Amino acid sequence: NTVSNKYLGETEIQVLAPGQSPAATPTKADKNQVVIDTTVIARNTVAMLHDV
Amino acid sequence: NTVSNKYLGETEIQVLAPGQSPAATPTKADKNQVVIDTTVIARNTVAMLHDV
Amino acid sequence: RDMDRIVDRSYTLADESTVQGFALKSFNVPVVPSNRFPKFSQGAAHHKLSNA
Repeated sequence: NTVSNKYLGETEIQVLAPGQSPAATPTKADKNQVVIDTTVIARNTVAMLHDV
Repeated sequence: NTVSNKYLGETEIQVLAPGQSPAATPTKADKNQVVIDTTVIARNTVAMLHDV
Repeated sequence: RDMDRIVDRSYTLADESTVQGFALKSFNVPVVPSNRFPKFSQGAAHHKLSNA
């Protein structure tokens, strides 16, 4: 009934002093989805006598 | 004296609910005609003596 | 790139297919587009690997 996918990015960079042991930088993520719930029809009936 | 041509309309569409059984839509028609009722003549007379 | 001297073929200094960098014919040297130049950040921290 639906479809989805994900995005991610941005690992970062930082300076390193000798023996600094610097903290990490996060990478976020997100998703996008689509839904299907509607239909369309064309009926257009035809009579019998008018057909002959 | 006449001949005719016929045309067909266009169908339009509508949304369907589950189990709706939607009412249909018409497609009109029309005709065109041409009548032929007149003639055109050109006439000239020349006498024999004036021809000689 | 947009100037008429480069674009018009009649001028002696004209180059075709000028999308990936072109040869400037006044002195015949190559010019290449580069996406990355420094951008001033209005008093942000000093750029990495920079020391007093």
